[PDB]
Order: sequence, then C-alpha cells, then structure tokens
Amino acid sequence: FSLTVLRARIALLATAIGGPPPYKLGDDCLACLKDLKRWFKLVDDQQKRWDVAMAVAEYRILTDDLLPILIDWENKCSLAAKLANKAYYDKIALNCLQLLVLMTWPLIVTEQSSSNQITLYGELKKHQLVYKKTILSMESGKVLRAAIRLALDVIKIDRLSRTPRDNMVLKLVLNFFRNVIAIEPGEFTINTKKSMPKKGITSIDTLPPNVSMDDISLNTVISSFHKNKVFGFLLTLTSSLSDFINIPLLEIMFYFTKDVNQELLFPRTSAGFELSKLLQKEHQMRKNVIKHTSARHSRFGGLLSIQTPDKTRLTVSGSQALVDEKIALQKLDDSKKWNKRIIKKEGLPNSLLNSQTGKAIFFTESNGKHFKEFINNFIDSGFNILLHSVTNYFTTEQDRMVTLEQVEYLLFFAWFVKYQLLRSKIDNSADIKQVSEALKEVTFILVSSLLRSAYDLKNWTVTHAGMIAFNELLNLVSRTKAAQDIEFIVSRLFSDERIQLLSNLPKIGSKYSLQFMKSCIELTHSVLKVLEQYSVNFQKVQANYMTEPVIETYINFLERFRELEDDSIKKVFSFFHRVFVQAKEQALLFRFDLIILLREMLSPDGLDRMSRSRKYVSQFSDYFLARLKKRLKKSPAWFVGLLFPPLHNSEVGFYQRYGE
Amino acid sequence: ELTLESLSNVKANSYSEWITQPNVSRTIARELKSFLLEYTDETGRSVYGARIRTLGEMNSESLEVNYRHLAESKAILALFLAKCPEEMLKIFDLVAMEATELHYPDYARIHSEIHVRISDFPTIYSLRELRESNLSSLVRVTGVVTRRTGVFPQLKYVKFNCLKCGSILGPFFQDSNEEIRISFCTNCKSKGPFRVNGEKTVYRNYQRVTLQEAPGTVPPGRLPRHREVILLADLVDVSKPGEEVEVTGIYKNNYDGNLNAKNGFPVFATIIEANSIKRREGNTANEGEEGLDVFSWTEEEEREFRKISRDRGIIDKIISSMAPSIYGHRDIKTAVACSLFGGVPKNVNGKHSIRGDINVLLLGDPGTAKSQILKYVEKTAHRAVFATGQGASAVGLTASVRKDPITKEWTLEGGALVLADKGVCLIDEFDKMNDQDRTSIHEAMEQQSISISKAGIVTTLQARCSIIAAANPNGGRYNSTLPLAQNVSLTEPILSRFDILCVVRDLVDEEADERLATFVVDSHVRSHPENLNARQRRLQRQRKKEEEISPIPQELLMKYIHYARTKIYPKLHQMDMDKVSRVYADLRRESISTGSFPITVRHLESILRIAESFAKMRLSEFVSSYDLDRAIKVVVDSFVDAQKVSVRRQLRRSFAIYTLGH
Amino acid sequence: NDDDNTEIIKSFKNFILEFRLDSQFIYRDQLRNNILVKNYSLTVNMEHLIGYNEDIYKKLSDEPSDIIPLFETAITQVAKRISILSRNSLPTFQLILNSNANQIPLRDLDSEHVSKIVRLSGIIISTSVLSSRATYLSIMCRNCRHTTSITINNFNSIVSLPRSCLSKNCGPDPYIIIHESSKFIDQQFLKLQEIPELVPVGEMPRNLTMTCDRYLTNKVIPGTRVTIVGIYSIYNSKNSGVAIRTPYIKILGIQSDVETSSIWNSVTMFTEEEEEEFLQLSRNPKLYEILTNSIAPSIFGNEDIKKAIVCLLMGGSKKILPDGMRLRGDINVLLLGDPGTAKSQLLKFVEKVSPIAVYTSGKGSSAAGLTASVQRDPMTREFYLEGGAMVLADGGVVCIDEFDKMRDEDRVAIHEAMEQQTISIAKAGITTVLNSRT
DNA sequence: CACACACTCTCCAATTCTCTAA
DNA sequence: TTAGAGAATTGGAGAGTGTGTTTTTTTTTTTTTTT
Ligand SMILES: Nc1ncnc2c1ncn2[C@@H]1O[C@H](COP(=O)(O)OP(=O)(O)OP(O)(O)=S)[C@@H](O)[C@H]1O
Ligand SMILES: Nc1ncnc2c1ncn2[C@@H]1O[C@H](COP(=O)(O)OP(=O)(O)O)[C@@H](O)[C@H]1O
Ligand SMILES: [Mg+2]
Ligand SMILES: [Mg+2]
Ligand SMILES: [Zn+2]
Ligand SMILES: [Zn+2]
Repeated sequence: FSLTVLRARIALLATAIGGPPPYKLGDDCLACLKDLKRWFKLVDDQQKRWDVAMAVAEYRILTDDLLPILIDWENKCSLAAKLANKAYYDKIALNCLQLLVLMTWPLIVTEQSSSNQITLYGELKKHQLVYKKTILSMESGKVLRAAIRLALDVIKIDRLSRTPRDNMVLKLVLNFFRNVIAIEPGEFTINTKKSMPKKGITSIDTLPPNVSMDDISLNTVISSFHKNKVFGFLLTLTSSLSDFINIPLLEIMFYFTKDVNQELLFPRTSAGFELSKLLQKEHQMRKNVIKHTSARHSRFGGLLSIQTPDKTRLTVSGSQALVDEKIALQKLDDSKKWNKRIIKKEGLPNSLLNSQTGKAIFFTESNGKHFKEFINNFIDSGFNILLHSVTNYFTTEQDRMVTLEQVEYLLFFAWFVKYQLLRSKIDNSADIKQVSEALKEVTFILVSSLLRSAYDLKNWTVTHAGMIAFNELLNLVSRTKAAQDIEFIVSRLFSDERIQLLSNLPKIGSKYSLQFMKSCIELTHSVLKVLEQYSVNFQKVQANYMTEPVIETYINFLERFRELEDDSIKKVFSFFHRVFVQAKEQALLFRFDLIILLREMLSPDGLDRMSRSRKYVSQFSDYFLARLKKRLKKSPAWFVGLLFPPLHNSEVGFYQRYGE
Repeated sequence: ELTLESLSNVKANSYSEWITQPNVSRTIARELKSFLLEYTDETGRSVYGARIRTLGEMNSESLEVNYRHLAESKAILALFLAKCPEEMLKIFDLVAMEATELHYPDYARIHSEIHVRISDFPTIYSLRELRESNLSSLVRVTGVVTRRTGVFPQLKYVKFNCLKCGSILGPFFQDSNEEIRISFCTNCKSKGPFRVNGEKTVYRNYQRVTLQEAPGTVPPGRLPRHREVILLADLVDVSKPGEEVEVTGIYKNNYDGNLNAKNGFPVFATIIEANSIKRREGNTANEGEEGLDVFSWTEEEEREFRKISRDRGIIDKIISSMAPSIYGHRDIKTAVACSLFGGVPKNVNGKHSIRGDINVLLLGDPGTAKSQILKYVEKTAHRAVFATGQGASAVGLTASVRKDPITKEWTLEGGALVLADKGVCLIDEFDKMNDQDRTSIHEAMEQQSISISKAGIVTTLQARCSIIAAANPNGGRYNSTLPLAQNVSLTEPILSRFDILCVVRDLVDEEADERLATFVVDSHVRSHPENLNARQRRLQRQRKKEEEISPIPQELLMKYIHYARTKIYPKLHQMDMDKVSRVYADLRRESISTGSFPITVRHLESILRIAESFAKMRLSEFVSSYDLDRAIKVVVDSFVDAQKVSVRRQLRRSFAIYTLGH
Repeated sequence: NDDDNTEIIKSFKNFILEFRLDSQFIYRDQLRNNILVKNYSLTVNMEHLIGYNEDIYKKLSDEPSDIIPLFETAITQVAKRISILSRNSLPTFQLILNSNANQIPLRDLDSEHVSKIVRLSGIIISTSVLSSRATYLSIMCRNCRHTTSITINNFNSIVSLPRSCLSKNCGPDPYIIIHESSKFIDQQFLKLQEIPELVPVGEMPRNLTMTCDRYLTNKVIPGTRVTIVGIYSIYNSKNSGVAIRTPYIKILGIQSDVETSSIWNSVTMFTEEEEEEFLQLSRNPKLYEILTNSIAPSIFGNEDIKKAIVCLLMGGSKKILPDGMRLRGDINVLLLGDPGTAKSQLLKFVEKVSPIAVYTSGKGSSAAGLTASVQRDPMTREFYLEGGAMVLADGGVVCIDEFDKMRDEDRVAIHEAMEQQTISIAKAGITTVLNSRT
C-alpha cells in the first residue's frame, strides 16, 4: 500500500509541474520541484529504497517534462546573451539539473547493500540507459549546452573570488557529464539458487526496446560532445587550472576513453578495403573448415578399423578418417564424452577491468578525425598541469582512497601516457617533453607504493591498474633515453626490493583473467629491452625469470591462438627466442604443452597462411625439432622424462637440465 | 482532481498504463459520468437520460452509446476508447451502472452489471485490411455470419480450491480467450491438480460466431477471409447464421500451439471480442444512418408518429411517399404500402390459423419500374430478402439440410423465406423461375410454415413472410385483349395466393409521356452528386431534396412502418359484413362467367387483411368504415383491371356501387 | 455438515408423515400404494411442499442438487417405517416433482437458471437407449484386498473412486470395481426441441440434452410434446472455446399429453371417471354428429370430408390370419380439388386432434426422410437407421400436404408403407423390416 | 494397464581448499 | 618453500512422480446444384 501511494504522489507531481505544444510551468512549480528533490533524497540515502527514481522513470518525467524545461530555458538564455525575473528563471534550471545528476548517479551494489537495492538494480539499469538514449537524441542533445551554463555562471568570476557555496554548484554540474557517459549495460544476474537446466540463458541483451546498441554506444556520446561544442567547454575548464574541479574532471573526460584503443586512430571505399581483407580471411578459414567434411553426405557410412599396436581392431567411423590416419586418431580422441572441471573466477566502470582486445567501438570516420584532434588539443592545453594539480592530493590520504579512485585514476594516467608515446612514435610533430613531465620523483614513488600496497590486500583489479602504468614507465624511460640523468632516478630503484614483486606476479596470476596475464608479459618484455643498452646485470635479471611457473604462464597465453594477435604471439615467442642462444635454458621448455601448441600453430586451422606470423615461427619450430631430436637421442630416460615435471634432486638438476 | 487537459498529457509511457493509474481512472470515470448525465443534442433533450430510462424500463442490461457523441464532447475520451478499449470499457460500464442506479435505485437486483455497446465507430475495416497495428484496439469489421455455436455458459469468476493444502483460490477473471492459469498455489508452492468450486461461482453466456467477408465486399474472384468472433453475455443469439452484420469489438490475439506447429513460425491467432452488433442484411441501401438499429424509435419519435397519424389523409401521404422518385403507379404504391404494413395474423381458439401478411404480384411491361419498386421495398422493410429468377432454388428459398463438416450429422438451415421471417421476401422475375423451384413457396406463402422431413429431420419451420414478386407477361408485352390467365404462365394455385395483383401497362399517351419524361429528367437532375459543419449541412441538403417528392421523410417512414407493425393490431369490430359478403358474392359470380382471375375465399380474406393494413397506416386500433371501403376498392380494382378490355367497362359499371364516394 | 443434513432429512420426513389436506395423509397413502405395486418413487407436488413449510421449499429451490438426495433419503426412511416390520434391502426411492411455476422458454435458459429448478416445454426429437449408472459400487483394493463400498447419489454437483488405499502403499489408484456385487440403475438421454410456435423470428429450433433416471425412463417417444420440471445443470463434455460448459437438464418430472411409450403403454391407463365418461359419450344417439361437427369447426361445409376424417382417425380393425398374412386396419384419404377449399386447414387440424400425427409437405420431403434414413454414427463409424415421418407417425396419421408436388421417386417409397404397413430397408449392410401402421 | 523418456528429489565419494604439516 | 597430515563442497547415478501412447476417417447414404 505504501508503494502505490508513492506512485500516486509521483503522478500528482507529474500533473502539477505542467506540460505541453510549448511546455508550461504550473503553479507552485518551485514548491513541487523542492518536494520531489526532498522525497528522492530521503528515499536514496536516509531510507535506501530506490523506488522514487523508478516512479519518475515510469512517468517518463525525465523525457516528457524535465528535458523540455532545459530546452525551453536554452532559447531564453540565448536571447538574453545576444540582446545586449532572470534570477527566478535561472534558479529553476538549478533544481532540474540537480535532479538529473541525482537520477543519473551510477548505482553500486555490494554485500552490505539490502535486498531492495539489488532487486531494483536490474530494473533501473535499463532506465539508466533510457535516460542517456533520449538525452543524446533530443535534437542534437542540446541539454549539455544548457548544462555548461550551470558551470560558466560560477566559473566566470575570479578563481580567488570563488564562493564557499557556489563551489558545490560546479561539482554538481560536472558530475552530470561523467554520470551520463558512464551509463553502460549491466549483467543478467542469473538466480543460481538451483542447478540450471540443460539450456543456458536465452538472451543476454539487457536493453529495453526503446534502447538500441546503436543509440547508446560511446560513438554517440562523442558525436554529441562534438555537435554540442562542449569540446570548447572541456578545453577552457582545463585552461584555467591556475581543487574541487579536479577529482570529478579526472573521470569526466576519462569515461569515454577508459577502454577505447588508440590503434583505431590511424589506419596504418576506404572502409571497404578492410572489408575485402576480412572477407578473404573468413573465406580462407571456411576453406580450411571444409577440408574435414566428407565429399558426400554424412550417412554414406565410412567405417574402418585401425590396426593399432597389439593388433587392436578399434572401430572408428567417418570417411574423413579414411583419408589420413591423423584424422582417424583425432576422431578417436574427441569421441570421448567425458570432460574435466576448469575453474574460473566490474565493481567499477567497465573498461580494461573487463574488456577483451576485440572490443573496439565502431567510430565514424569524421567522428574519429574529430576525436583525434580533441584529445591532442587537451594535451596541448592542460595535461601536465592537471596531473600536477592532483599530485599534491595524491600524496595525502593514501589509506582514505576508495577502490574507485585507483581504477578511475591509474587507468587514465596509463592510457594517456601510452597515447602520447604512440602518437610521438607514428609522427614526430609532437615533442617528448609533453609527457616527460610525469617523471617526477614523488609521483613515481607514490604510484609504486600504491602498486606494492595493492599486492598484499589481494586487490587484483587495483594491482592490474598499476601494471598498465608500470609498463609505460619503462616504455617512456626507453623513449627518453633513445631520443635524448633524469631517467636514472626513476629507473634505478628496482634493484633488490622491486625484483621480487615483478618476478612473483607471473608465477601466481596465471589463474586469473586474460588481461592480468597479458600485463606481466609486457612488463618482462619492456624490462628486458630497457636494460639491454647498459648490460644491474643482464645475466642476473634473466636468471630469476627462467622459472617453471613463468614458462607455464607464458605458454598458457599461447593456447588462445583463436584470438591472439600478431604482437601477442610475437612477444610470447620472442621471450623464448631471445633466450635460445643468449641464455641457453631450453631444458625447461620440454613440456608437451609447447609441442601441442606448436602443432596447432603450424596447422592451417591456426595461424593465417598469408600473414607474416607462421613463417618465422615455422622455421624456428623446425630448429626446435632438431634440438629436441638431438637432446632426446642422447638420453633414453628423457623420452619419458619429457612428460613428467623436473626433479628437485641435486645431481639430476644439473645432469638433465644442463647435460653435465 | 486532474482536469480533462491532464488526461491528454499522458504521464505513464503506455496508454493502458496511463488509464490504469487510479487518479487518471477516477478522472476518466467522473468525466464519463458528466458526459452521460449532461450531454444534450441539437433538439435540447438529454439523449442518455432517455436511453437509461428505456434501459431500466425493459431490463435491457446494455447501454447504446454513440461514438459520435463521445467524439464531439471530450474527444480525448473517445481517442482513449478507440485506442485502449479494454479498460475504458470497464470504466464506462461502471459509470453506466452508476447512472442507471441514479435513475433506477436498487437496479443491481435486476442486473448486476451494465454493458456499454459503442455504436457508429468511424473507421470501418474489412477482414482483409486488419493488421497487427489493430491489436487490442477497437475495430468495426463487416462480414457475413457463417457458423454459430450454441450459447454455452462460461466461467466468469473462477474460484479454485487447492487439493493439497488450501481450499480457496482468488476469483480470477476469465478473459474468454485463454484458459485460466493457476501455476503454484498460494497456500503451498507445490503444484498439483486444481478444480473449480460450485459454492460461489457465477456464469456468463458465451457464443463464438464466425464472421466471413461479405460477398459484396470480397474482390471479384478472390477467396474470402474470415475471423472468429466471441459474443459474450447479452450479445448471444443476436446474429443469425447467414445474415450480414457489422461487428464492433476489441481485436485481440491469443497464442495457440497448433497454429505455431502448423505454420512453423511464432505466429499468433487473432479473434474479435464483439462489443456491439448491427445487422446490415436487407438494408444495404441504408448508409448514412446512426445507431445500432435504424428502425428503433425514441420517445419523441413515437410522439411524432402519434401526432402525424391523427392527420386526415395520412394514408394518402404514406402511399404517395412509397416510391417518391418513381412517377405514377399509384395502384402499385398502394399495394406495396398495404404489403409493407401487413395485416393481423388471426388464430381461432388455437386451432384455426389465418395468414396475416399480404402478397403482391407486379405484372407488367418492361421498363415500368417493377424492379426499382422491389429494390425500394428491400431498402425500406425491416427484414427484407431479395432473390431473382433462376438464381433462387427450391431449397434456398425455404430451407435445406446439410451434413455438418465438423460434427458429421444432418442439420437444417433456413433460406430466403426464413431469413425474411416476419418481414418481406422479394422475388424479381417471378415467371422465369423453374416450376419445380416456384412451387416450393406454396406452403410458406399461405400456411406460413416450411415443413421439412428430409434426412431424418422431421420439423416444421415458421416463415411469416410477405411475398412481393415482379412478373413479366408472355411475349414481353401484356395483351389487354386476353384474360389474365392467358398472359402469364402461372397457374391458379399460385395466382390465388397473391392478395393484390397489379397489372402494369406501358401505353403511349403524349400527355403521360411528357409528364413521365419531365419527372424522370427532374429526378436525374436532383440525384446528381454535384447537386453548421459538414454533417448537419449535408443532412439539411438531404432533407431539402427529400421534401420535394416525398411528403414524409424516408428515415422517419421506416421507423413509422416498424412501429405500426410491431405495436398495432387493429380489430374488425365495427364493420358491415353484409357489404363484404355482397362484394365477395359479386366477385365470384363475375369470376366464373367472363373472367379468368381465380376468386376463392382467399380473396375474401384479402379484403379483411388489406383493411387491417389500412387501419395500421393510421395507427388506429380499430378498422373504420373508410379503411374497409378502401380495401374493397383496392381488391375490386385489382380484379377488374386484369380482365380483358371487352368486359372491363361492364365489370366496372357493375362494381361501381361498392366504391361509391371515390 | 452431518447435523444440517440430518435436520433436512428429518424435516422432509415429517413433511411426508404429517401432511394431509382433509382427513387423508396424501403422501403416506401414496407411498404405501406405490410400494405395494413395486413403484419405488413418490410424486411430490410443489404447492403442497410450499404450503406445508415454505422454508423447506426455499432450501430445495436454493440448491436442488444437494437437497434432493436428502429428500430421497427421507422418502426411503419413511418407506422402511411404513412398510417393514421393525425387528431391509430397499432401493433408494426416487423423488418426482410436479410444479406449476411459469414455464421458461427453452431459448431463455441462459447463464442464470444454472443449478436452479426450471419448468419448460418442448417436443422430444430423440431418445437414447438405456444406460447403466451405478448406485451401490462394491469396490476392492487391488493389492491388500480391502473391500469397501461406495454409494452414489447421481445428482452431479456441478464422485470418483478414491485415490487412496484407504486401508503397503498400494499405489495411487488401488481400487477395482466388483461388478458382481454392485447395484445399477437405468438412465436415458433425451433431446428436447423447442415448440415451433415459440422460436424467435428467423431462428432455427434449439435442442437441449436431457437425462431421465429410473422410473422416468421409457416414458416418452420422439415427436411428443412434453413439459419438464428439471434442474438446468452443467457438465463439461470433452468434445470449442475456453472454459465452456455444455448445458443440460436433469429431469425430475415429465408431463406428456399423449401417454407413455406405445399408446397408454400398449394397454389402458384411463382413470375410472374418464372411462365412465367415454362410455356415457358412446351411448349418445348423435355421437356421429357430435364428432363430425367438432372436426375443424371453423371450416364451413365439407361435411362428408369431416365424416371421412372421423373414420380415418378411428381407423378400421387389424386382422392377423392363421396362415400369416395380415390385413391392415388404417384408412387413407386423398383430398383433390380446387385451390382455396380448405384442404390444408383440414390437414393441419387433423395434425392436432390425432394423438400421434406428423405434418409434412410434399415438396420439402424425400423418400429417405419419409420412411427411414441410414446414417453413419460420427463416433463409432457404424451405420444405423433414423426414423422418418412414416415411423414417427407410427400408430397415428401422417398428413402429406401438397401431395402432387412430390418427386416421382419419393412418392414411390410410400407404396409399401401405406398398404403392407412395413418399411423394408437393405442398405449399408442393414436388413430390417420396420413397422409403420400409419 | 507398462515400457520408455523427461525430469524433479535427493546423496556419497572423488574433486577442490585453506589450517596446520615438513 | 615442500610432499603431506588435517577441514570443506557438490556432480553423477538413482529413487521417484507423472507421462504417452493404439486411435481412426476408408466406404455408403443422403442432400444438393448442374449437367
Ligand atoms: N369453407 C371454408 N371455411 C372456412 N375457411 C375457408 C373455407 N374455404 C377456404 N377457407 C380459407 O381459405 C384459405 C384456404 O387456404 P388453404 O386451405 O391453406 O389452401 P388450400 O385450401 O389447401 O388450397 P391449396 O392448398 O392451394 S390446393 C384459408 O385461409 C381458409 O381458412
Ligand atoms: N414511373 C416511373 N418513374 C420514374 N422512373 C421510371 C418509371 N418507370 C420506369 N422508370 C425507370 O426505368 C428504369 C428501369 O426500370 P426497371 O427496373 O428495368 O423496370 P422493369 O424491371 O419493370 O423493366 C429505372 O431506372 C427507372 O428509373
Ligand atoms: Mg425487372
Ligand atoms: Mg395447401
Ligand atoms: Zn495449496
Ligand atoms: Zn490397499
């Protein structure tokens, strides 16, 4: 009975505000706006119900009433700003935007959260997408042009002349930008209280019919940003950095770039050439597929017996097996219906924290061109200044930072410092000094301390937020060394204290997500190349790398060849290639896991024949087989020792791993 | 407290959701009650107050609410009803019950619920033009009824009893389209068998009629589409099989596994839950009229009937207003008017039964407007059926048996004379039907009952028709020098049935030709399609054109005829039986010698029946002497004018003494 | 519920015992006389039940299907009291009701009147063969052989074997009926068609399934007009909407006007006073003129035809000679003549006055519909005969109006049924010689 | 009816896990 | 850090409740419109 009364009040407020067909402000509009604000605030935190927002979304208040308020105020604001009760006509938009940011606030569910919040999270996440869907498509999304008025009114006055109260207005308006663009589809929380049936989840599309994946992607957000001029707003806000406009702004312009790769920026009928190439690749893989299918129908009945050792007469069907004995053996292998158990595992805005390499958001060519220059202009305007502004705050309240701050800060830092270096690599028009300002000693030691502290608390996500920056630390050290003593103080503290941390993560993180494993291989590849120009010892750092779990975690990445790219396979294979003659530690490489992956590599079903990956790999595997034959021919026990793991006995450790 | 303006500003995204809001529901109910209590038309009287008075007076249970009235005032409510009728009909039914309880307190004892029959829906569809966009919205399809199941009681409020643990389940509303689903019980989550409770359960009537696209509106040569129509309580048995009706109702769809299996696609089955039914069979020329019954009269209409009936010479006005756009032929018009009003069907002590309907035979030369008069009669009469010449078989005129394709047993279905029961049956080109087809209407035209004893079905249907047949003389021209029997191929048994036999002659008189040509040219000019809003301006133009030729309006003439037929039964108390006996004796004496028209006792009863029809025309409850002298004149004139020209003058001179005064 | 049931039983028992109009206990005497001739029933008038105690009538008319079995139990108890010396095996008596309530037209029986008592009139068009409904159902458990009994009331509410061993699990349905110890009663399905004078305008007559029971079976024959006092009940036959229910009437009293099966049940069921009245009538010296003057009194003249119609109605005397051949005793009359001479009115009157009569027109009548039609049973796929006009009118008169309009191949079928008075059928594997003494 | 299918109800030993082991 | 003693959980066979069939429209009459 309480819920339907709440619905009655929401409907009563809906018909009290007014409507169209020009929208009309009803009597006591401010009073009803304040009443709605008070009710929503009371039910949000004081009572923790999350039901008033639901009723508002139901009456389509945000679309039918709230948006037209700002749209109707926009023309009056333009007329007043071009002509040359303004306070009453200005304060009306304040409450509307305060309501908008409150409803657009992301919803977080944890164990401490009550059942109502988790129950309504799945029913309100779709409405969250609805809000951003209707906002972006509302006549070029001009509501953001009205939003920036709620900031330029306060920022216009002198910064030293700021207001102890009006200062919260800037935070409230700024939160709206980061809230609207952080809206992403949620997860279908399957009810796992009982065993699931012989069929899985039917539909994973968490989108209401009014919401389409076309109209909610970050491409739409970036197009709306460009068409609403707010690029100038974001540039001018950063141009006047010289506190409260730093923490929100850290993620206001980061959300749409939290997971967008920089490779799509440069291509390296224009879109149709890649279309033709992809058609060629899929034609090749389909051609490889049909090599197994019989020339005739399945019911042709091709039966055979393999005269296997012991004169066995095992019967396996299939005319395909009559072509090759290997096909018959594979049909023998996959005939078994028994399988083992494979164990498996975002609380913060989804991104690298949960995005596979192929999740490249489609961009319009014009939109891509605009976004290419927008971020470059931001870097040329205020990048290092913004970093130095938050350097002081980062040095304090180390234990007072919620896990959201690390994931929203470290990813931003690493992504932009990586983008600057790749942009400088592709084109020389950008100086390295534009990113060289991040080599400050205090910033480096603080970020390293955060990375090491995240290890002991089992905060794997926060630690993965740190490796992505640690890779670019070594990359930038190399870039500023080759293109050149400031780099020494940043790249000499990893002598004894930091070697354990970098040499332990690969041995333990192999039982987690793919990206966690991908971080460590890049770390090792970068660290093996930064020190090559000075060699504290080349033969000593590599000694701690040649360990069996390290080889296991490197070879576990190779099993995903159906999705590994040229560089992903290149780094993994080059790690073993660079130690073939420089280290000569191939004895630990003698597990069957690498041999079966080599068989998969050279097989046409794996790597592409026309590409430039399988040729050098095939030649190196040809040499690998020669090494295997030479080492196996000299030890009969090594024929079966190749399968079993190595031993801890003293004499055999040098007898087998080194051959006396 | 929302104004009508808020109702137009939907807050809930969906309309059904918008209507279901308690505040919006209360506002809509209040607005509809205000509309019912306060709507007044041009004449100033409250339409729905009188409608509710009539509803309660006859325990009608159904309130006929015109859609045009709902659209003119509070158009947002009309839009809501036309878009989401499922809930608007419930709200408006509750409002109608409240209004009736206002006029008739404690009416819930007579009828618990009052249904609303929306009439005059603007957008008329056909069973071919329905699409998915019409789902769960009011439609007004038109088609001919094909099948009709029996009136099976249907569960209204199912109150199941749990078998495992509980004993009471919620009074679920049956949707009349899909079976009620119980699923997990409330007393315990465990599932088991369920069955209804006979203690507190109410039933409603249920009939599933199968509409089929009318052969008139079907494109020529194409197969006709068809949809099943559910007739709920108070709507059952209102559409006879084979009749053509216009069905207003919600166009709903329900899922059935059989259809999905057959078609292989997740396709649904649609069905129309009828909200009102108007029959358009036998009045296909009556477009432009309003209401579910063209022949229903309001209290003011009845007062107007009683006011105009008291006029002296109302019979002449009614006769002159039969075929206003057909010049001359006053004898034919008189005969048609007498047939349209009919006589009183007697029944002596329950044993002897006398026919009470007048049969007319129009026999004459071509191009004398015999078929046009028949078409007019079809337009005017309440229940009229048109059948022509060879296109009417013996069993299609009266009754036929068929093996039911679904149940596989012999069933009896009526024909033209049953579909026109207590109406008129029009047989154009009477003389061109097969003899073994023409003889099939001998019983139904005198005994007024069709007797069928075929395929083990021994029954006697009832057909109180009134045949009006247009014939054509042998050779195409009526030879005045020969008797009637020599001009037609019909025999005495079929010629004696017709009370009035009008002989039409196409002669050449320059004055008559001039007058007829002037009338025809004037009528052709008047009927030209190129000859304060649009509706009442068009109505004013129609009345202006009508008043030129027809003294009494046609839309009022139809109601007048229906009122006289269904509410008047004149008696022959005050009469001079000696005059009728003398007339009959003279008729027989002159029939046997120098004549061929058969004069049996049927022609004696024809005088009484025609006198009763004339008394009906004046709405009188007693046959006056004038109404008897006029019937005698009609009968003797029809007898005389069918005689050969040699003896016609002598016969007229002999019979002049009975028609003294005119 | 035991206390209320016992109270109702005792109340109606006291109604049986105490009711008397003037010095004669009507229902005690009727019950004893019925028991004497092995007529285990009781024809209870409804005015008497209202006058005795209107509360009992209110209870009965509220929920008849639950109260009537109690009244039958009370009748059985009174029968044991007044026909058995204290210190059994007496069948449950049947209650036959007689009412004078306003007749509800057969088409007016709608959602309301369901489970109510309705009195209505119609003409029977079909009578099923006798079925067998169980009353005492001796029953035995399949596994543990726990024999028990079930008693059936046959007034369906709107019972089945128990779904329990009812005294190792024995399964869900452990009961099999013992057919050598059960007791059954005969039940017949009728089919009522509404009066031809009561059908609405332009509507076909409507049928209604009906059920008799015990002493109300074999009481009517097709074509007879009856008035029924029954319970307009509901049953869900599994033979096309949703939640639809096939309606039917459970008969509690039939009041024909033409006697029972056969004529007066092939014998004389004439009350003594009316038999004496007939004897007094037969001695009237002008009986011939009285009978002639009362045949279609509205038809002037036609004295000779009225006399011949009287002779036709009475008929001759049938003879069956020792050698086997029989001589028919029925009179056929043909009325030729000019139109308008009231032949059809005479035929229609004869269709009324005659106790058994069928009116048919020559035009709308076929040979297979006049004598006998071989029809295929929709369920069993087996051919069977359905009687025609000359079988319905058996023992009476069939009036064939418009005789000369019959097709030449249809009029021939009457040749045997008019003289030999038997209908010979050899179709679809059937070979029978029916009887038509019309 | 009963044999075969689909599937809810129900259940211990091999498979995983983290406290105490070497 | 290693070879080995302790907790802790849940999938794969099986007890069991309820299903689902076989199951049919031939051939023969009777009607009706054309032929
Ligand atoms: N002698 C008579 N007495 C009373 N009414 C009569 C008499 N003769 C004829 N009628 C009436 O005249 C009409 C005769 O119609 P019907 O008797 O049904 O037809 P019919 O006499 O059989 O002639 P058919 O059938 O066309 S050959 C009825 O309305 C009778 O009431
Ligand atoms: N008296 C008349 N007044 C007006 N029109 C007439 C008259 N007689 C005949 N007509 C015209 O003759 C036309 C044909 O008439 P029709 O229906 O063919 O008569 P029939 O079938 O007897 O030949 C009609 O359109 C009608 O308008
Ligand atoms: Mg014509
Ligand atoms: Mg006749
Ligand atoms: Zn329950
Ligand atoms: Zn048992």
